[PDB]
Amino acid sequence: KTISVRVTTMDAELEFAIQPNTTGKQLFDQVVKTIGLREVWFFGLQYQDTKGFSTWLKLNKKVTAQDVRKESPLLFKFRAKFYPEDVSEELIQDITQRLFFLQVKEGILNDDIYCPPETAVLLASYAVQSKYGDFVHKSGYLAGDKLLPQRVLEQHKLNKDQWEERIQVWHEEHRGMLREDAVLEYLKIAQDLEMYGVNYFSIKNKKGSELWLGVDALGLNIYEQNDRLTPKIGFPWSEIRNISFNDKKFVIKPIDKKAPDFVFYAPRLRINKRIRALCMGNHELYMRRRKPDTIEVQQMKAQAREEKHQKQMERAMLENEKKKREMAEKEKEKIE
Repeated sequence: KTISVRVTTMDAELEFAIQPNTTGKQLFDQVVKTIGLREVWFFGLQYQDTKGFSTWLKLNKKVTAQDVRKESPLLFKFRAKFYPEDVSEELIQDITQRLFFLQVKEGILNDDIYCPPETAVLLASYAVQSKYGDFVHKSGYLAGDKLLPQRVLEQHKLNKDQWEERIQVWHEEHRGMLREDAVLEYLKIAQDLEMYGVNYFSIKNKKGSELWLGVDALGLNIYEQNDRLTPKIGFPWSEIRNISFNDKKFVIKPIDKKAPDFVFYAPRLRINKRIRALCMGNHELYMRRRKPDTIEVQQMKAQAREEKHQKQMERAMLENEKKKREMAEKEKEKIE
């Protein structure tokens, strides 16, 4: 009757049972409802199709109707398909910031997002303040954690302990900072990386030259094969009139009627379709951002501002009572 389904978020292993007629939308809604997520626009469910490829689940189509790998349970990954332009301004809920922080942290540690050594150490200390809190405390406490990318550890011949000492220094500066604030500070720094939130695809021009295509929140970018940090030519969403898609081929059409069209090719149709989905999705988010916030969004932001300010003042009063009780304790004891 039912199909057992596993849905792994960055920090949850959710088990569900779908009906044979369950749509991807029904499954998605249950996932976000269970984790208590409102900002769904950035997210989607990934799966390995029977051919071995990473695929986004189509929500307006039965889960059973797609090329879901024939295993028990069905394995899906809940992850962020789209990135914001600014984490501070667009990642309102703590659940959203934590799920983006863990996915970005994963990408940094796997060498997928280039991060320089000094920045990697700074990032690691924020991950530490979030896990370990304030910090007697502990010695060799960071030995069992994955804290830096492998190219950082490779390039720098620092023994394991020297890295933890270098991060421990940064971790002691952080003392006082909330776990929630460490998560936002990680995202603030991580979002300035060149590879952050960029979807790379291997393309060829009309000549047949091998290039890279980046699809990000602010537009499109063309990279040389030997360099994915610096785009050779960039296309902001504000300058793209449209992108024409036709079987492995895509044409970036400019808003400047004097500017030329740009023709590129995907090696397979799977890749071209993937490009179109991320182009359409990112430009729609971009469109939303140019138009002022929904009253729903303005209120959600105000709600979060009220909650954070209440927590800040609640903590400021506990600290003030510590000084008052201590002050009275000394005022009484002086007597004799």
